[PDB]
Amino acid sequence: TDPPVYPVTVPFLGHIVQFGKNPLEFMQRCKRDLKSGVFTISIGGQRVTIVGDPHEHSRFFSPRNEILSPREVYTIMTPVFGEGVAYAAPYPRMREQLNFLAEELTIAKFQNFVPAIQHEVRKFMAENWKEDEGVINLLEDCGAMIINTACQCLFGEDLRKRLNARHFAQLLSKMESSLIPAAVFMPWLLRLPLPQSARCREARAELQKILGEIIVAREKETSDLLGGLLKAVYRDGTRMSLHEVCGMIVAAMFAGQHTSTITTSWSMLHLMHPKNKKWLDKLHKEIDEFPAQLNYDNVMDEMPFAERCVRESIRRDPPLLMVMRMVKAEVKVGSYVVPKGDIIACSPLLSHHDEEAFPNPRLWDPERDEKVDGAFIGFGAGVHKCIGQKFALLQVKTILATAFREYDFQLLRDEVPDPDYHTMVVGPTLNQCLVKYTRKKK
Ligand SMILES: O=C(N[C@H](Cc1c[nH]c2ccccc12)C(=O)Nc1ccncc1)c1ccc(N2CCN(S(=O)(=O)c3cccs3)CC2)cc1F
Ligand code: HEM
Repeated sequence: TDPPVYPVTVPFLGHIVQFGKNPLEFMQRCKRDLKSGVFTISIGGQRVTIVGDPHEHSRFFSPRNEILSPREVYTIMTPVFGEGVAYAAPYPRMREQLNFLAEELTIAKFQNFVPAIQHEVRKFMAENWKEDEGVINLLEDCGAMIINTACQCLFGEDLRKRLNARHFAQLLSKMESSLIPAAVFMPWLLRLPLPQSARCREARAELQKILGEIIVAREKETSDLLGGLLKAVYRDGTRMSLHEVCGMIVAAMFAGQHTSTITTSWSMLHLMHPKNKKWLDKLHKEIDEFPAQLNYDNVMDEMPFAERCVRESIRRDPPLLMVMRMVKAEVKVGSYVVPKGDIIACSPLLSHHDEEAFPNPRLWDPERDEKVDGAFIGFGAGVHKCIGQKFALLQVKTILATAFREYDFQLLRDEVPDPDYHTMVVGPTLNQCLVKYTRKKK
């Protein structure tokens, strides 16, 4: 009962190169040419079955670890999160560790986040956008605000003195540049010559050492993310080692650094284009009554329109293209069976362009709704739904409201940028993100 297979021209590659040159065109072509939302491609040539029919999403996002296993596709993350941590730990321990982190990012921790985010955005604009007008790279400035604001929400004063946002961002960038995403499926790529020595193992040790000194200094005489993590207790009564705590801190910062940056950038590139003037007017009608000091209720409860803006930016250009699982027990999807040992995948990129669920999918329409229930999967669904999503939305909406209150923006090109599918987390093409800001005062 197998899904149809896309023909393979080069057995050793399968489709990894066709996918890589244009994942959107490739995946739409398969789904169109095989006349099936559910179809199988080759990635060197491991079978990957894509559930590209939004009616079948729950069949991918609902099964538990025993049936659909996430960990096999993250072997590359081991040197980053740390040996034996997270995806390299036994499953019950992994679930507990991700859950400790989820607990640090609930509503209940957010009471002082909105002013901390605002103070930091404002400091960034005063320092970097200080003429009446100027030309910036919006994607780079969003990245800087996202790291700065995250640090101010999650890290205590003492930790920020040993490790400012700029040094944090350099450490994460070192750990990131060592990764070969395609090594998930072709681990021999790890054997190819590097232009430069990898600094991942060293960036992490350096972070772990700073964290250890902060911890010793705190014991000599604390409710930030580090402190929350230090009070966590496994069900067997033991606690996290420093190795583990460091792994979780890395995962939390690493997860949001591109995804959140990209979401903010897209939302601003859309809002500022002149054809979207009606939407920018609507955003202003939402925010123009707010006090200068926003609070949690303003952002969580009184920005429904800004949130539709953020969601629609992820719908149109989801920063995570594909989510994957090892099939541990055969599963039904639609009228097919997907066999044990396949990789199964569901792609936000593909599903978010399904013509039935999202008519005119290349149009950014913040007022649209999904026409297939559950077809938006930008933050996942079910068992592995994103645990960072409320924090990421708070952050992005808070930056929108803060920047648009004091500045106007002009995109220096005819159209909202093209997505650049060549990076593992996908955002607007970098050299298309030049923007002129105009300070409203002066
Ligand atoms: O950015 C990625 N991951 C990173 C690191 C990461 C991994 N797992 C996590 C779990 C929790 C937190 C972080 C991570 C990441 O930040 N992911 C992430 C997940 C959830 N929320 C926010 C961010 C990422 C992005 C793409 C990707 N691939 C792997 C395989 N290929 S490929 O060429 O071999 C291919 C396979 C199938 C079609 S093409 C494509 C890119 C692999 C990746 F790990
Ligand atoms: C806009 C920002 C984000 C986007 C667009 C996004 C996207 C996603 C997606 C698509 C999934 C599903 C993964 C799957 O089904 O395999 C997911 C899960 C997850 N995300 Fe995010 N994410 C974002 C921000 C964050 C942040 C800030 C964090 C942590 C600080 C985070 C941590 C996680 C974790 C721990 C999981 C679940 C891992 C699992 O159960 O295997 N995300 N996210």
